[PDB]
Amino acid sequence: MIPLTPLFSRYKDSYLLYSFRLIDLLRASKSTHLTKLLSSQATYLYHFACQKYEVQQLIEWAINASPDMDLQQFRIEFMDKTTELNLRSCQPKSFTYTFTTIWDTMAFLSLIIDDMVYTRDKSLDFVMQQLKTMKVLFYNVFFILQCAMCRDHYMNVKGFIIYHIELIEIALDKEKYGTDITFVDSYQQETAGADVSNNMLMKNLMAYVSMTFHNHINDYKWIQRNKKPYERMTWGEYKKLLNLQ
Amino acid sequence: MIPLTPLFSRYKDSYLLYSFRLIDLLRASKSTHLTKLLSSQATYLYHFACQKYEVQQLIEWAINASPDMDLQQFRIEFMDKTTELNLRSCQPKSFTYTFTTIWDTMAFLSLIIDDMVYTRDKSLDFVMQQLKTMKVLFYNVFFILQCAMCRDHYMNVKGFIIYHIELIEIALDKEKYGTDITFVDSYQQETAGADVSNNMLMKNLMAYVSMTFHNHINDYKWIQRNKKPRMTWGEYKKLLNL
Ligand SMILES: Cc1cc2nc3c(=O)[nH]c(=O)nc-3n(C[C@H](O)[C@H](O)[C@H](O)COP(=O)(O)OP(=O)(O)OC[C@H]3O[C@@H](n4cnc5c(N)ncnc54)[C@H](O)[C@@H]3O)c2cc1C
Ligand SMILES: Cc1cc2nc3c(=O)[nH]c(=O)nc-3n(C[C@H](O)[C@H](O)[C@H](O)COP(=O)(O)OP(=O)(O)OC[C@H]3O[C@@H](n4cnc5c(N)ncnc54)[C@H](O)[C@@H]3O)c2cc1C
Repeated sequence: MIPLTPLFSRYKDSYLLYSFRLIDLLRASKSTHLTKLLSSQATYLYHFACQKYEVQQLIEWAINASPDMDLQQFRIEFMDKTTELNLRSCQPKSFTYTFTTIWDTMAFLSLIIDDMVYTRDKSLDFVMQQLKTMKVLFYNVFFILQCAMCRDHYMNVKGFIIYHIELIEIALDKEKYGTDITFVDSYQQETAGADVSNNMLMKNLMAYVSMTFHNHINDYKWIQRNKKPYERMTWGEYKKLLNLQ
Repeated sequence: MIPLTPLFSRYKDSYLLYSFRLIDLLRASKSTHLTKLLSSQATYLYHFACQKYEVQQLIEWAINASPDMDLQQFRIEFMDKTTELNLRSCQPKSFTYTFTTIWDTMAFLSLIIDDMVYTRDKSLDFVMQQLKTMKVLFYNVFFILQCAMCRDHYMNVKGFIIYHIELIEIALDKEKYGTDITFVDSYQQETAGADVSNNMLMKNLMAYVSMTFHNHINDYKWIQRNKKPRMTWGEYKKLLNL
């Protein structure tokens, strides 16, 4: 499992805040299509929180919650409902919602993907069905906060993340057909390999993808705001921060 | 600019065929939104082929061409309209439309990007606006042929390409601010470099990206088809003289 770290503790909390604000939309959904999308997203999101039937109850309760409540009201009723459904574990400890709330949620999901691929068993079908759900979650990241330019940017470049999930998928698919997964420690080793029958995969790939992608957005926003850009996050510091080995 | 090789000639020809089939959609478009999008991709596409006013006439002609012509008929009048607008250059020499037609278009566009950044002049605003247009183009590739699964997949992973276009923009943005672009022979030195004062960018980045991506889709399709099972950068550079 994932190394219990201060940073990973925030991630898990922003992840619950994220899931909470997501089901809050359900009341106000103005399309059957978005209602379906929200409820699967939330169901999936809780499906990775470290009982499905109590979660169905929570989701169904959110669908029917009054559209005339404000968010603080929804919050209080949410707290009772998770209390009543023995889902106190879903209750966020902090409700201040920001960009970091989203970054953490994405980082948390990435760590769970690496962990699944680490702790797999030759259940290989299982992890490949999980990864497909992961693709659906990353494809449909809601901002909830307003940042129209963040939404347009993310819909341009989110294939970067989803591309690396498909790599893992291709790696596991090979391990089904006989070539085992060789784990390497650098992204350069991994890409150098796929430029040939090898099956090399970078250890903690998605964490690295997560970190790189976060750095990419922050580099680019200096183009967007038009200014001259000062301490970027690096894979080394990140592994230390998360006790990734 | 681009090494004239046999393979590049086919890319050029598929590029036109792709452009031809796209403007044929305009007459049948079922929304203002698709109409605006098609006519803009078309205008952009011709803008990268080697006058703008005569391309506007062509596209305006496509917009009003009768929705009741079949496509063979549309081809006849396109061949006349281009002949009349001195756009014989935009005439495809082959109309056999296939996945390869699409691959070649994407490959062609990638080569244009790599070429503009190579033949740049420290006109940095010019190429930085051309790349934005390139982003819209890769975001909006129509399959035209019918492959629902293909549209779904490409809509999923297309940001992989677009991401590397942004890298180039981050690269030319740094070169405008005093750190020069250091060109580099491998993807690996590029990615390792950003993980640290530096402005390294791999030579023929988009050709490599185009080739890796093409490989990715074909690897992944043995998952989708549920079956048991490749072009390499070295062979690719030889075939194109990069
Ligand atoms: C999907 C998404 C898309 C976005 N698109 C845009 C956009 O297009 N234009 C725009 O102006 N803003 C965009 N943003 C917001 C932007 O990326 C920053 O969050 C914003 O600039 C706020 O600045 P910050 O430094 O306070 O946040 P951040 O720099 O993101 O810091 C938040 C936390 O994350 C940690 N962190 C910082 N960098 C990294 C890193 N590389 N890797 C891992 N952890 C890191 C830090 O510990 C910090 O605690 C986007 C955010 C998200 C989640
Ligand atoms: C954006 C896009 C998305 C697609 N998504 C799917 C999908 O999801 N599922 C599916 O089943 N099919 C998909 N396809 C079609 C698929 O990739 C192939 O074109 C199709 O399977 C036919 O295979 P082929 O071997 O005959 O042609 P291809 O393998 O596509 O090759 C056609 C030509 O391109 C050259 N070529 C081959 N590989 C490369 C490479 N790595 N780099 C550069 N040139 C190369 C070859 O010289 C060949 O002549 C997609 C195509 C495109 C353009």
